[PDB]
Amino acid sequence: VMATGCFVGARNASEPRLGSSSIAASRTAPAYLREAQVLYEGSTDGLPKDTPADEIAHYKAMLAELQTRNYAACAGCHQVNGGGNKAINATNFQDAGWQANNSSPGMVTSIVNGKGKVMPAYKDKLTLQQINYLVEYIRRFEKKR
Amino acid sequence: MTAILLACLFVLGGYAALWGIIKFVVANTKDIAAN
Amino acid sequence: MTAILLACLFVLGGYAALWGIIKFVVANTKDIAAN
Amino acid sequence: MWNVVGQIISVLCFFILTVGTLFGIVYVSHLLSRG
Amino acid sequence: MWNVVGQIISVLCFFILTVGTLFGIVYVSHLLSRG
Amino acid sequence: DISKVAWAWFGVLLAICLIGAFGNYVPKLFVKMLMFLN
Amino acid sequence: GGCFVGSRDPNETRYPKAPMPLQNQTSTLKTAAQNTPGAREAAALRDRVTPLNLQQVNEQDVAGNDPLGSPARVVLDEGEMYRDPVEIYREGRALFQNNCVGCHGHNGCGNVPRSTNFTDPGWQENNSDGGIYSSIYNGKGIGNGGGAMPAYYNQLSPQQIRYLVAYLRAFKGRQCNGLPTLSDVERMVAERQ
Amino acid sequence: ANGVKRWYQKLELPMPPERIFGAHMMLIGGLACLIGTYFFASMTMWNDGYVNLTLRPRLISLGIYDPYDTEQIQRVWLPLIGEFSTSKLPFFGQYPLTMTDFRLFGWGCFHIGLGLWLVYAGAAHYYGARGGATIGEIFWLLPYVPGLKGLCQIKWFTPEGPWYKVGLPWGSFANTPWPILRRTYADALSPHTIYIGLLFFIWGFVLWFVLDKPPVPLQPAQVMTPNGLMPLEQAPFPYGWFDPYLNQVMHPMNTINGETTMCFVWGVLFVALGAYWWYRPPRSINITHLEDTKAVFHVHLTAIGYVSFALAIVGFLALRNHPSYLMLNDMNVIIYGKKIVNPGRMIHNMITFNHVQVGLLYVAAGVFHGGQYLHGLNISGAYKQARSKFITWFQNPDLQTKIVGTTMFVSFVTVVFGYGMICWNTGAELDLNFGIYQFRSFRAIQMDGEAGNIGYRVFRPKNPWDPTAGGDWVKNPDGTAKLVKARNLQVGDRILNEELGIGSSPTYSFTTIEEINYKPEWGQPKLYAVQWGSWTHFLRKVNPLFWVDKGIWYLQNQKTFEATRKADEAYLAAHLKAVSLLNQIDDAQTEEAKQKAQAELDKFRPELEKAHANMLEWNERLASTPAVLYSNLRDQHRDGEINDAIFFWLMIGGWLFGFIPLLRIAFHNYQSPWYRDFEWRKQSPDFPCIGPVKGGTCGVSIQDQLWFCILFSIKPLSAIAWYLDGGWIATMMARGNEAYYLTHNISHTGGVFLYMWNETTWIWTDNHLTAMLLLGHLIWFVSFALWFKDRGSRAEGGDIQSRWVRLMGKRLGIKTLQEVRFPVSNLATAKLWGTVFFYTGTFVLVFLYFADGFFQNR
Ligand code: 2GO
Ligand code: BCL
Ligand code: CLA
Ligand SMILES: CNCCOP(=O)(O)O[C@H](COC(=O)CCCCCCCCCCCC(C)C)OC(=O)CCCCCCCCCCCC(C)C
Ligand SMILES: CNCCOP(=O)(O)O[C@H](COC(=O)CCCCCCCCCCCC(C)C)OC(=O)CCCCCCCCCCCC(C)C
Ligand SMILES: CC(C)CCCCCCCCCCCC(=O)OC[C@@H](OC(=O)CCCCCCCCCCCC(C)C)OP(=O)(O)OCCN
Ligand code: HEC
Ligand code: HEC
Ligand code: SF4
Ligand SMILES: [Ca+2]
Repeated sequence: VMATGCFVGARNASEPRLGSSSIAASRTAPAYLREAQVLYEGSTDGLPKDTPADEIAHYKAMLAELQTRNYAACAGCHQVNGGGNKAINATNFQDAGWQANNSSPGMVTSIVNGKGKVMPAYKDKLTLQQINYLVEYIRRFEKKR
Repeated sequence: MTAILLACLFVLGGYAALWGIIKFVVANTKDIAAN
Repeated sequence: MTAILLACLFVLGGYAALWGIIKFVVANTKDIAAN
Repeated sequence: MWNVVGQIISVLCFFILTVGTLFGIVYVSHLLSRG
Repeated sequence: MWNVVGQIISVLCFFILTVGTLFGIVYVSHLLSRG
Repeated sequence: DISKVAWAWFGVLLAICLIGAFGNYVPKLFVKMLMFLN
Repeated sequence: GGCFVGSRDPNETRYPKAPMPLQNQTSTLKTAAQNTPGAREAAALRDRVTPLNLQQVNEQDVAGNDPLGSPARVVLDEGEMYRDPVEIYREGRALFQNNCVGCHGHNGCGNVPRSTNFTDPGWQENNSDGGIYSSIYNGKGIGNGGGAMPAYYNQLSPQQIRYLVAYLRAFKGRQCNGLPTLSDVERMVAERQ
Repeated sequence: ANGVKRWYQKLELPMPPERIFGAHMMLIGGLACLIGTYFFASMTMWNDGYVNLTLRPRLISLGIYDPYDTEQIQRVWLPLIGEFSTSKLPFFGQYPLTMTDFRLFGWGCFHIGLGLWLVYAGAAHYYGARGGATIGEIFWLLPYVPGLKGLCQIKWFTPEGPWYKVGLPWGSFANTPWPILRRTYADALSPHTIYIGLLFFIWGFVLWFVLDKPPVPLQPAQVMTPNGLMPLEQAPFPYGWFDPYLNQVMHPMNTINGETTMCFVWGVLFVALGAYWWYRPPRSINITHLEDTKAVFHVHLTAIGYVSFALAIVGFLALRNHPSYLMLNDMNVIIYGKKIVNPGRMIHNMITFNHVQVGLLYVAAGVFHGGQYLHGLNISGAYKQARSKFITWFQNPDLQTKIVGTTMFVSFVTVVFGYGMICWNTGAELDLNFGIYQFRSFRAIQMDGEAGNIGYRVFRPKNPWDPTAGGDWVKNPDGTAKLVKARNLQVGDRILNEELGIGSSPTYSFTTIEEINYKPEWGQPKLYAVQWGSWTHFLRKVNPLFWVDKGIWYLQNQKTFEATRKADEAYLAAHLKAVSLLNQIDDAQTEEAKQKAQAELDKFRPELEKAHANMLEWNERLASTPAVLYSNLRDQHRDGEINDAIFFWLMIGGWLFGFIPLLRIAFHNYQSPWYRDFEWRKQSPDFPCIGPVKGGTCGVSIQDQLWFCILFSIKPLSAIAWYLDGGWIATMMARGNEAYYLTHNISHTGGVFLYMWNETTWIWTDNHLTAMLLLGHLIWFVSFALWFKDRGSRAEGGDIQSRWVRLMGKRLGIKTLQEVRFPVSNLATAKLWGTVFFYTGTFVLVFLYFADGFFQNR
């Protein structure tokens, strides 16, 4: 005997919405990416018309709070679909060469710290668990070649 | 299944091959004491 | 010159220090054999 | 001033616990093997 | 396939040089202690 | 003490050593026998 | 091992460069050859081949200690940065060969797992010069001293990171045989840096 | 034989059966209580860690752990349950819980309940054999808990007690007068294999009717999914048979339903074999010494070792690409705060190497234990009159030296081959000059594309076959260096290393083109010019597993293979003809000729684009065909590599290197031929030596041969670890994306030594793993204190230390210190703890190479 289980602690997650485990949500890809898309887009508008009433209004409250801390949404630098803006030098997430030459762990700190001149730091805006969700959503923008 | 069978067969084949060598030596050096 | 003398003296004082320690132990345990 | 004192107390405790534990390993080694 | 016939010549010389040298230090270490 | 037979190995190791150095340093220096040049 | 090293390449002169300044480049105190037979050919030859900013730099001059060395405040003037290919090549290949080859390969195509690969066009197109400075200065990934891509803010100067930034853009679309040459740097600089 | 030796030898064989039986039953109950707690440790409020992660793929496959379930539960069974005294579940009440937490708590409780009761019933047999026991002897640490002494005299497990404290009323299995009970160990082999068959039947009924996985072919037509009710073949993996990450319907025996049908299959087989042995138990004279439990202990234990090795192999293959593990890669896995690359494969790797490591230990220890039986026989006289041929087949000492010496010869040859090839190719990759020979690296220059229009200065020999030819630089008529375009490179051409940017080979000057228009059999769809220096690419084919794999795959895929070959062919012809047209443009010499040429290329161009896109898409279709033995990360074929071929040879050589000490245990436990020339006779299984005579004799006992097995086996085991986790083992310094690996689509993490530094940069980014790294290193080098020939020095210095401390006690009046005597291990115990410290150091450190992530990118 030893690991009587293993005392690793409780998992950090995002905000709780009543009646729907947030800890669980943070490991279930379809839940975490729904919250990543909300953060990414700055609205609840592109969310599946199947979204529940409680969900759609919890997201809005999340956004409204973030709007008071001058949070700037990811889309529209990077667009709703990726592959940003050459003008602004905003990264194109659809590109496979950009995707292969980034690890997901590495990507994290570039969102936390910001990246050179224009891409802003998000360490005081978002939690490290909300950055993890966004790294996962950006992964799904990849196209071939 | 095919991969599992190939890998197991190769491990048992290494044992069988060693048995055959070690018995080609025994059979043809039976007139000589090792020492 | 200053750093050279300091280093050298610090090594020489490392040996001199030890001897003094050892001398204190020998004198103050005279008449206890260590068996 | 006060951080320093607090830190000296943790370091003392660590030395008391690690040297203390090491000697207990020796004592325990001693009781098993013999006396 | 002259690279594979050339490469192989090299690899074969590597094996004679090395294994010949290993069993050369084992034969010269026997003359220094027994012969 | 050295056997005849152990002197005739020490001869094969040297023939492989100057067949290697003869083809390594000759084209570098003489600019001939271009086959072995690097 | 010893003595039978080769002949030295005539193109690498030993003719001496001026000494590294004692004064800090960030000082507020007071700021930042002859005709002898072959001395002019040797000076002109040292001016292309022997690097001037290869040595670790004074401790007050490192980018984390420089008032204008943070990613937010550094000046990336494209005219000064892509001015001289001799210079980008002279400096960035010495710095790169020393510091960056270990993890990114002798070809600069990636050695350590997940490491960058500077020849990749998709990676080139999606990075700014200022972006490249940030990741050298900060490192990439979570960990003490940067992550798997280590941080350089103690270690390198802002001027040393800028030679690195310009050199790294010579990797674009090259094959996986060693490092960018003098004419890779030059074709990179002609096609607008 | 007076010190610590009598503590880890207090429970030796033979033993009575009630004592073996009850002790195993108690271990079973204890292991079920521990698994209980692991179920609690798997609930969804906890961080990821290495315990709950090794269980999760399997818990998903069983449907206990639902990957897509977020709904929080607030009442379930008994009325009103927000949270209670420790709350609504003990202490799990402050947390939000889903249905999968309740399933996990249910299964955890069952395990704990059935475990505790198995522990009790096991103690009823164990203590019951002895007539019974007292609460104070059972527990033993209750004498020194004053108060509780009146309830520490009560006797439990007694023969005639009231029902709730009985033990074994007839005292032992042999006295109890039930006729169904079998009287020997052969006889008992039959009811044991019937009992095991029944445990299979139990697991299949639980799978079918409690977990709701019916056996094939009785699978349901539809299943419930997070999107409603779906046909089985389209419902995704945890729910149905559609694999999402490979995007195909799964074979029916690749599903947990396949597993419940095998439950019933295996169960029927085991029950029938037990019924057969009930009428025909084993009987031959060859086997009746195995009724002594000391002898069967050797058989059983090294058998279980082989079973463990076989679990590793079977498990590795069967599950390397299974959707249980790939599903972990989408679960946002975070360990000690971090984000892991490919946690699926990491966890899979850890389970297989954990079985591999158990296999080695139990084989070795089983053989060791068998050596103890045989030494016993020799030392009491009865070895010479053993009757079973399994002993007597190996008694002749001359056969024993023939067996051993030829397995040393076979080890020698195959290790020399393996290691010698690794050395040759690290010489090649590093371009080392030995004076007697220059090693040369692989280098490749693309010859088609737009890269085939890049120019190079070329030194061209005239006639390599006349020694004394010489060469010249390719030039213009005007005298200046002609730039040869990569498309026109020919075999023999030398290009300056510094025109290619290469600074790593300062000892030679030129790259030689040795092969033009090369397309990798397996690799990138391009055409290349190559320097093969000393790099021996042919060595991949010196692997019997290369050939079985490629032949079977060719046979299954024959006609896409064939069309891909015809596409390559048509393309190479189009490239060649387009290169001649481009050349006529380059050398056209007068604008009339130059227009004619440019118009011909302009007319051939569409057709050259068609042939390229055709080749590209046949080569992509070929590279997505299903794997046989060598696999992708997406279960697609890959050719065998130099890496796979080296691993074949190293498995043979290194397992024989590691197992020759075990043959020495089996034959030479009493006398080796070196002992027998001297008349020596080993007097016990664990003595340290008898030397300084004859130059010295340390390490001849059976205990020591066991330790040398364990060390020697570290070498093939680390071959297995590097290979599982993606290192390149065929050289010492392979870089990740060197030209060879890139042109032949190989993914690796490092190359022997380079792997070590490459993985540790990933290890450094985790502070828990760097603490483990530090502790691991310290445990190991301390083994050297214990293993060097130095115990006398340590005894004589310890003695000076004791005298000194006693002098300080006497001087300072400190009574606890005037009789200190420091304990210094003798040679036998030093070798034991030295092997313990060496082993555990190394293998905590190996855990880290797995724990860091799986960085192979496929
Ligand atoms: C940047 C890398 C980093 C540093 C900090 C570091 C340094 C050092 C030092 C030092 C002073 O510099 C030391 C002294 C040291 C010591 C060790 N380290 Zn160590 N070490 C590092 C990292 C690690 C890590 C993560 C690990 C070790 C592992 C180990 C272990 C290794 C113990 C040992 O004896 O292991 C034998 C096995 C080896 C060397 C691996 C061989 C692998 C290879 C692929 C097998 C096949 C190929 C050969 C040619 C095979 C022969 C053929 C046949 C017989 C099979 C010990 C504690 C250890 C290990 O290798 O265990 C097998 C281990 O897992 N180390 N190590
Ligand atoms: C399957 C048969 C059993 C086994 C059943 C028995 C029985 C019954 C007896 C012994 C006995 C002995 N066995 Mg035994 N023993 C096994 C394996 C071993 C191995 C070994 C390296 O694996 C060794 C060294 C020994 C050695 C010994 C001696 C201690 C002892 C008498 C001398 C001798 O026989 O030389 C043995 C030398 C060898 C060279 C044999 C090694 C090859 C073995 C047989 C099989 C390995 C292959 C395995 C199936 C591969 C697994 C497949 C993969 C996992 C996929 N056994 C295996 C597990 N053994 C006798 C005894 O008295 O001890 C108490 C005895 O009666
Ligand atoms: C961690 C490594 C380590 C340490 C601390 C020691 C300690 C010692 N060795 Mg051993 N030894 C080692 C490794 C070590 N050795 C190795 C690798 C070898 C192989 C060559 C040997 C071989 C060996 C021989 C042959 C001999 C010794 C002797 C000695 C003793 C010298 C007498 C003395 O100088 O007092 C001074 C004491 C110190 C200088 C060390 C203080 C305690 C240290 C620093 C830290 C304790 C660390 C430990 C890892 C902590 C774990 C504690 C636990 C709570 C975590 C001393 C007790 C001699 C002796 O007299 O025998 C008794 C002796 O003869 N050593
Ligand atoms: C990350 N990429 C690595 C894995 O890529 P991928 O899955 O494509 O390819 C392989 C290849 O197949 C084998 O590699 C089968 C063994 C062949 C036996 C070759 C012949 C074996 C004969 C040896 C006999 C020794 C005796 C005589 C002592 O992946 C594997 O199967 C390796 C994982 C299995 C782990 C090793 C299992 C233990 C090794 C054998 C134990 C032997 C013991 C019973 C002693
Ligand atoms: C008659 N004399 C010779 C014959 O008899 P003989 O040699 O068997 O007697 C030994 C020898 O002496 C030692 O062997 C030295 C130990 C002290 C070094 C002391 C150095 C130890 C530190 C090593 C740590 C380094 C690691 C962490 C890398 O017999 C033993 O010690 C047997 C080993 C049993 C030890 C059990 C340890 C368990 C204790 C843990 C709990 C204790 C405390 C936590 C309360
Ligand atoms: C490689 C190796 C083998 C070779 C060793 C090199 C030897 C060099 C000798 C070192 C010479 C130092 C003198 C220079 C110096 O000290 O500078 C000025 C120094 O003036 C002096 O005192 C002059 C008196 C010097 C009379 C001493 C003779 C030394 C004897 C050597 C014995 C060696 C043994 C036997 C091991 O200034 P300050 O300290 O005042 O100010 C601080 C400087 N910031
Ligand atoms: C105002 C523009 C802007 C906004 C808002 C913005 N970004 Fe960026 N981002 C940029 C620009 C510009 C870059 C290019 C960075 C550089 O210089 O290399 C970039 C870069 C990146 C990269 C690539 C980083 C890397 O290491 O390679 C990621 C990932 C990224 N951004 C994510 C986000 C996310 C997630 C958000 C919102 C949470 C976000 N961005 C918000 C403009 C923006
Ligand atoms: C310890 C290994 C290591 C060393 C030393 C190292 N790197 Fe890296 N580098 C990496 C890894 C790993 C990545 C990938 C980071 C990620 O995505 O996870 C990387 C990425 C980068 C990137 C891309 C960053 C981005 O955001 O996209 C740049 C630029 C970089 N390295 C430059 C350099 C330069 C310049 C040096 C020397 C100064 C250097 N590297 C040294 C390992 C290293
Ligand atoms: S050094 Fe130790 S093992 Fe060797 S002969 Fe002496 S006592 Fe025996
Ligand atoms: Ca790894």
